[PDB]
Amino acid sequence: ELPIAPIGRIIKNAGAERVSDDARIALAKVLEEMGEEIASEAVKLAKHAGRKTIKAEDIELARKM
Amino acid sequence: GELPIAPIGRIIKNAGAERVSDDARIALAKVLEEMGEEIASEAVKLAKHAGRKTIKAEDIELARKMFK
Repeated sequence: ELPIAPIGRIIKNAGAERVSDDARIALAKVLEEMGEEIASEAVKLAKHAGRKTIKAEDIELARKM
Repeated sequence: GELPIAPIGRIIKNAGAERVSDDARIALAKVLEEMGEEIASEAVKLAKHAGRKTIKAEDIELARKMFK
């Protein structure tokens, strides 16, 4: 998912003067893919640690990939 | 920030999480927004040097390589 209107606002917040629709669609896809990969790693960290609930520390460690 | 939290908690559940803390949802939204801003900042520089003010998909797809 990720809805594309908030993604276009992220690009504006970085200073973009004009934003094409395809740039919004592309950045939504990139952030979904990264989100999925970080989440996947975080579920495994948790399981390797012996845990069912995903915590912030799981996300923070997974992000360093 | 700009990202809504509901879709981000669904990303974690759909990755296999049994349970997700609220702090974890917020952490993941903050990480993705920051990564998004850094990619977009670089995309803006790529477009300016191509002589454009409009950000294109190709600018995002090149800038994302900063995180490979």
